[PDB]
Amino acid sequence: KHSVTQYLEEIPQQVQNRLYTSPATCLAIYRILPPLAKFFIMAMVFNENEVPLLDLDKWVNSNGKLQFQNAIKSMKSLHLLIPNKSSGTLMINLNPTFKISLRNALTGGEVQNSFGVVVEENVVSLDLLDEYSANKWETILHFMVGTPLAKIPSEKVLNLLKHSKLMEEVNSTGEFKITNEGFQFLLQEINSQLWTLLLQYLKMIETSKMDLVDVLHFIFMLGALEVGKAYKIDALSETQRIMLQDMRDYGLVFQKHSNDSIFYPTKLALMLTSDTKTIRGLKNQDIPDGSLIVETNFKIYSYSNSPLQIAVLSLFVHLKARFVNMVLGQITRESIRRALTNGITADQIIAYLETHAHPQMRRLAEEKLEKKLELDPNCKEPLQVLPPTVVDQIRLWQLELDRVITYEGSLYSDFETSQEYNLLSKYAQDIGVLLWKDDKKKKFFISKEGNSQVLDFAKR
Amino acid sequence: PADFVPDSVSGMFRSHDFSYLRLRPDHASRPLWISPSDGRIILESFSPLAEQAQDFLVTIAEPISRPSHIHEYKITAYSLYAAVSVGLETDDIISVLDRLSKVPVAESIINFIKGATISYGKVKLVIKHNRYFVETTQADILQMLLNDSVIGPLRIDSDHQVQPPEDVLEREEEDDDIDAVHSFEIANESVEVVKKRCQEIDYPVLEEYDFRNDHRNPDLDIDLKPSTQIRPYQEKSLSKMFGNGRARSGIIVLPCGAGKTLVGITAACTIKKSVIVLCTSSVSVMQWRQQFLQWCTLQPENCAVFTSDNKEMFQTESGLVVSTYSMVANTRNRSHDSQKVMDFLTGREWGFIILDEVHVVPAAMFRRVVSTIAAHAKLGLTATLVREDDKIGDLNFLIGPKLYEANWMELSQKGHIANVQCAEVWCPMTAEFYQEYLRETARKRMLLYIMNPTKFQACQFLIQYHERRGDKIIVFSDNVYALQEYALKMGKPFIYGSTPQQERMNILQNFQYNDQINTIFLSKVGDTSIDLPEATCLIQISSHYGSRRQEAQRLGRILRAKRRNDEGFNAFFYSLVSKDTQEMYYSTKRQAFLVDQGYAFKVITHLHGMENIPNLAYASPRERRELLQEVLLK
Repeated sequence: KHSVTQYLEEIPQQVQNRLYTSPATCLAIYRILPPLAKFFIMAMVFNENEVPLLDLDKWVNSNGKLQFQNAIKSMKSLHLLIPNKSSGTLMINLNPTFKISLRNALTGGEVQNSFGVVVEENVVSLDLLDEYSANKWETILHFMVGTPLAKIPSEKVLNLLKHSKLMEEVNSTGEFKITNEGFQFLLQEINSQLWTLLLQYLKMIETSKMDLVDVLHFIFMLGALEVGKAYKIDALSETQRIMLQDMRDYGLVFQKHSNDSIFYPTKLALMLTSDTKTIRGLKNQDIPDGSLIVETNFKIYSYSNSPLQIAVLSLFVHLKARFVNMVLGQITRESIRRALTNGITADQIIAYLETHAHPQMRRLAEEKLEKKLELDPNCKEPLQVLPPTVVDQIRLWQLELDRVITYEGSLYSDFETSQEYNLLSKYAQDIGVLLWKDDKKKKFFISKEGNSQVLDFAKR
Repeated sequence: PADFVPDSVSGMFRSHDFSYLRLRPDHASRPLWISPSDGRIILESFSPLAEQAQDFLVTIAEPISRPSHIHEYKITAYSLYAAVSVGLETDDIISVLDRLSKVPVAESIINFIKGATISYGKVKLVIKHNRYFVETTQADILQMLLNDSVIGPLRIDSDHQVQPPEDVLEREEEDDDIDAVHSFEIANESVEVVKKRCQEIDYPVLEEYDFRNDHRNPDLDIDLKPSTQIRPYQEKSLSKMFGNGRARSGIIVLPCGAGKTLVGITAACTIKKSVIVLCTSSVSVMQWRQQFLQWCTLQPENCAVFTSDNKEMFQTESGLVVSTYSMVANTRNRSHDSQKVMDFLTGREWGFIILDEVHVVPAAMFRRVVSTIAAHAKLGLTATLVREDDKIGDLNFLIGPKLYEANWMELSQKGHIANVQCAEVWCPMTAEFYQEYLRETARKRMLLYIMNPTKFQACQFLIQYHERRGDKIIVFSDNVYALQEYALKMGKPFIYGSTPQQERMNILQNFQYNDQINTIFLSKVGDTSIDLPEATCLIQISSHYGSRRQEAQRLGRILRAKRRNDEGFNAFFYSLVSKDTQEMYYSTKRQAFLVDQGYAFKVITHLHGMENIPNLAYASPRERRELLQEVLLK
């Protein structure tokens, strides 16, 4: 995933408060704010009385401020607030647009997306207009992600795949292969594939007729309220309607027929915003219709399969033959190595197996999890969860394909006295924020979280 | 030929389609998934009779896949003979399997299942007045018995007689099926042709062995005592061969060195006739009889160990004998004494022959000796599923239908060798191994990566860990000089090349009886063959060890029974292999081999505190190169 919350924090403050003006947008971004901030956002949304940070420090319980630290840092990063140092404290006040935007949306307001949806004869039911969108999304999956047939009606989807890095193949020739961007995008269960590719559509068409805030407000508009009658045609600005019409043609929006109609309630936008059940020429079988293969015997036993689903699997397992229910493939060190040569590190497949292709791994893991939460203090013997042997197989193979291990962080200095280095190191062991420490050199390469909290005490 | 391919049809009948493959009608309402195309029975967790399908499928087929949730099946052509003997119905096997397994019963799968349940391993052979007759147990066998060229054409019109059935039994069909049915007595010429006509029409027959009805063979001097040990895999090999009433002849592949002959000797006791034991080689005859057969109630002085170099009493024994194929008929005919046994084996009507690892000796001599010897029944106690003795005459149909298979997963998990933790040690590389890999690629390098000091130190972790755990550590190294150099550093008694035998068993005396000395370094002198020791941690250093069929035998041999269950992993295996060296291919063959054998597999590359273990000699990269040049002498 491109981590749009870390990309949306790079955009300047004027366009961030541009987004907060719509109560529908304020509610939509509210669902993605961290839960501790969610409590803080609703708290400061209701009473707009300026309070020093010390009182807010009294409200909460003991340790757990790591959510608080990241929340306020996120709040400043995307500038949903403005820190005002009045009395030497933090007189945290919510951004005027963001503070006012949630007032209507929480109290049944007229958010441009929320009230812009038109109630009418919703001929597009739950299965209406979503199967085409899933197929259009399925087509763009075969073209962008790389599948046997690229039947995606979104030509702009294919073009965004080449220049925008949506497809890891020959962009100039019109192909969509699997590459570093494609492996990272396809590694994401739902959000990573949706967020990464959507950024190219916004980033590419973002200056001329794009309407950065206008296209975003329309995208937040679709999730702000159900379009219903005159939704896709109506709830779409100059960039939104072109984006919605492009989405209607490209599968981004579940519009009606003729490229100009009411917004049919497709499940693609619901999948992006609510992040809920991804299950959708008129047969829509789910949820356990899709599935994958994993085994301790290093052999894949597939009984349920899907057209595009096996295409992803065969990119990291040898594909020999397709049967009525079985697809030939034997998972070994060699099997993962197929994508490992292409530079795709075997990191996102580990999360892939336990998140997707698991609908056929349900019973296999049903003997894995074993409800090891309440009995974890009682019994300390795992029943192979999460799979370590396949992890041992992949880590040994992935290490071979790299032979070098690289760590990320930031080097620090100014450890003049030995006491300060030791005191943070010991607490770092409690939180696991230090990769490695040494009093002799007084330098280590980690992130700013250890640095930030120590200065927070120093500053406050 | 007297053998038919039908005893070894395994390895085929595993292929299906998707558009060609029909979707299983029982998939909508069926617990398992038994697809005839792949030959599998994928028994899910929702099966009302999941155990029954495995019992019905296990008796008739071989489950190739052993997943926790869903299983798989492998091709087994001989399973028709075993499936017929178990009792699975021809229609019954398909009807239950088709309904239970989701994959619909295909015509080829149903026809074979219908054939396997009844036609496979359900032949008819009649016998009257305690003899062999031209008939069968059922009406079809009666038509079959008369319809045989030797059974029917070589038969007398008399239904049965006391003298002919007792004496004559187109020769005495003691490999016939259940008697006491409609038939007519037969001539006494050509059981060779009789077993030739059975295999050509491919009719696996549920043979019997009526020793009590054979007046030509007197009751021999056999000391009938079953006081020998009985083991979970031994009784059913007896029970399935014995069945109900009379016994029979067949193939029962057994673990070598795990009392393989024990079923035969006990089976020899029941039949009370002329029985001979054939071993792999002459040196094994004395070594194996000395290693376990003393506790056995068989008679060492009567069971003349035929060697052809040391002379015993022959053509004079009133009871059983023990010998080898090499003694029987091979280039290993040290003198005319062996040929004198062969001549006597014709004049004497020998009814049972026990085979020990036939696969080493080519089968061409097996057919030559049988015709002249005029044997009644045999017993091939082989070990390997795949063999070079799959010639036109299959030893299965040459002897009889198989009863029990060498289910190694049963004996390596039930307490003897339970919790098989196979490992392959990838010792960290260095310059000289990479320097030696590039400069020369000949097999002379085979010992130039074996000499790894980290390998010895990787062994030394197993030396200290297992002695602390009270386990047993076994090292396998075909070389001598470098192997001797190994364990002097740790200063303990150790097996080595051309060791004095009394000392090595004295080393074994401290090995499995005492706990302070627990590391034994078996050389190529171990096989074949010596006393395969009790195995708790087996270390293999040589990884070429041609051929792969020897590897299956060696893997089964040294990894032997261990009557100890303190640790959760009471049977370790380690393959100390230098990485970025020549043994990449050879070790990776083992890695696939152990998992295909069914044993649980792991990789041990990170010992607990590798650089802090004692005896850090030659640890530095400079010192390792010096030994590599010393190993150039070997």
